[PDB]
Amino acid sequence: LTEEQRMMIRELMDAQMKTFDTTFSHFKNFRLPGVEEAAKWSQVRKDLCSLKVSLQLRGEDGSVWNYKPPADSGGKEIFSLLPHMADMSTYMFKGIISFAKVISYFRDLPIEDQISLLKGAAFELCQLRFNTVFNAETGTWECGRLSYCLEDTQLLLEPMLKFHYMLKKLQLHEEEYVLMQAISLFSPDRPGVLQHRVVDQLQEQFAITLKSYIECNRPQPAHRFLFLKIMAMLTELRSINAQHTQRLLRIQDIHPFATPLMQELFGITSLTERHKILHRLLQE
Amino acid sequence: LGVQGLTEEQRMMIRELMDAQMKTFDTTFSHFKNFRLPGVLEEAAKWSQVRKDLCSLKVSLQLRGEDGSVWNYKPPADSGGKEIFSLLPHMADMSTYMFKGIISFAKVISYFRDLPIEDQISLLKGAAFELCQLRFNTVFNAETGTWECGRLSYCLEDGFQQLLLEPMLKFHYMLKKLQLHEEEYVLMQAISLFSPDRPGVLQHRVVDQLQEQFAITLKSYIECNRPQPAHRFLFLKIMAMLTELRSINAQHTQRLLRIQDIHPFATPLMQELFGISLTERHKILHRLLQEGS
Ligand SMILES: C[C@H](Nc1cc(F)c(S(=O)(=O)Nc2cscn2)cc1Cl)c1cc(F)ccc1F
Ligand SMILES: C[C@H](Nc1cc(F)c(S(=O)(=O)Nc2cscn2)cc1Cl)c1cc(F)ccc1F
Repeated sequence: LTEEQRMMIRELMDAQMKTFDTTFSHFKNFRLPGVEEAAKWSQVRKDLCSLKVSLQLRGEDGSVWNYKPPADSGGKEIFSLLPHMADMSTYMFKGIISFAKVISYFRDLPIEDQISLLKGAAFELCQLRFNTVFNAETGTWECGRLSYCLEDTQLLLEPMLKFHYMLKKLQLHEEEYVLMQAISLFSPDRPGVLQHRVVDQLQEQFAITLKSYIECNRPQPAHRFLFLKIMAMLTELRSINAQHTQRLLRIQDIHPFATPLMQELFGITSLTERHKILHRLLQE
Repeated sequence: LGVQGLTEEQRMMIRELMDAQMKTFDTTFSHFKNFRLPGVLEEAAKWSQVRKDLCSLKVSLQLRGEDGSVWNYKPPADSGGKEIFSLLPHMADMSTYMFKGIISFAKVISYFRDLPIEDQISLLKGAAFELCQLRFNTVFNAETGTWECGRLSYCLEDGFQQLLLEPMLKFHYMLKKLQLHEEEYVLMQAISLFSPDRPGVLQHRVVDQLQEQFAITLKSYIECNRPQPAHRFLFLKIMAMLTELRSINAQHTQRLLRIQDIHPFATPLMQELFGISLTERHKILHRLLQEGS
């Protein structure tokens, strides 16, 4: 309700509008699939077997291209979709870097802390953004004309998939999603963060603003614990991020797939010296 | 009876055509590659006649990979624009691959090689489409309405009432219901190939003499391997199908020319085979006939 909190929300909403391509209209020129080490490979097959999707592409003319992924025989076939996913990820991360760049509170932080927080949060803000275009009924991320759909076997076992169903079930507003994004972004306990106390205070103010928004703009006591439900989802998302970073690195080690922007974000081969693309993107 | 009921020359004749079929028909489509696909993401009365045929023959396209995956292309509903032409480049590439197989098929048959070069062109110009349709029917699944071309599958769009009107589809459903042997398919290809009354045939009599012996051999073959009353009048049924196919060949050429006129899609070989000295204009055909094997 306070005017600072109103302008705080309006800044994030403005940011989200300027930087989230909801229709995926500008995502193009992306790749598609074609037409001791054993212990690493065993683990990498297990990693990919959880998060399998079919890919649907609706043409401007009314046509539909549908990709169904191969069953694991035990070879490079399991990596089929990695080049496409990397391009989609990279496209999404560029959106998140822009999102952070228009927040005044973020720009005021030293560039090393801006990098550290984006390293920490990029994945989480992608997943939060992907949740807004997720369809729980059909199990499908509707990315404009491009569309990722889960394969059968149940699915709820995989922490990342469980997260998407649970968050979507909360039926959050646009304002609540951007406030989740701000709380994730401004996390004081990410590695390499010098200004711990300032970021912690900013996080608190975003949390209070969300807590106050839910209190004021929703029925009570119906949504009595909704702020805490959101906080549980952020903690659970932070856990998934750690799990994800491990999985990606294991895969990368065997089968190099990551774009240069991803390599920097996940720590693949001074803080500004090691993250030159990210640094360049934050200056421009 | 078995093959003992055929003369030595007839056994030899069938043996040659079958050997030829085996050497020149890639039934799994392993060597068909580097083809176009539909891209990812008073005059007006002509457009009407083009649209009507292309509706009936509309197919979805499936692409299995050795890795295990499937790429599936469902084509667009008629919006009233260029979208109706999206599969033509592909279909033209598949056609050209099939035609190269038919040209190779003709080449290894002795009776064809001994003809003059101009007749070889004239007969292939006359029978290319026919022999392709005969080959396509051998991979046609009637239950699913799908031509199963190994890794490629072309599947008809959604049933039988609308589709059995269209002569080319009706042809495929009818010929499949006869349940022909390989030997009967290759002898149909011979009878179509050796047609004495194609345009530009100089050796009318020698081609006619050859045709008659292939028809005689087919009749004798049927009589030696078809004892049951399920296959009554099978020879005459087959010959009526070849007459029907030649009608569909005329109707097909006239579609192609109408489409090519408004939306150019044909490969240089298709231009030669459909006309878009005899040897000089038919440059690629002449080349392919000289290359042997
Ligand atoms: C919609 C969402 N897409 C998605 C999620 C990612 F984490 C990445 S990544 O961070 O770049 N890592 C990565 C790339 S190839 C293997 N790992 C990229 C994408 Cl496109 C998604 C979520 C899910 F639970 C199951 C399937 C999905 F497609
Ligand atoms: C399987 C077969 N495909 C096929 C048929 C053709 F006639 C030609 S063509 O002769 O080159 N001319 C042509 C090229 S683009 C339109 N016409 C090529 C192909 Cl690949 C088929 C048969 C059918 F009855 C209905 C649909 C079909 F796709």
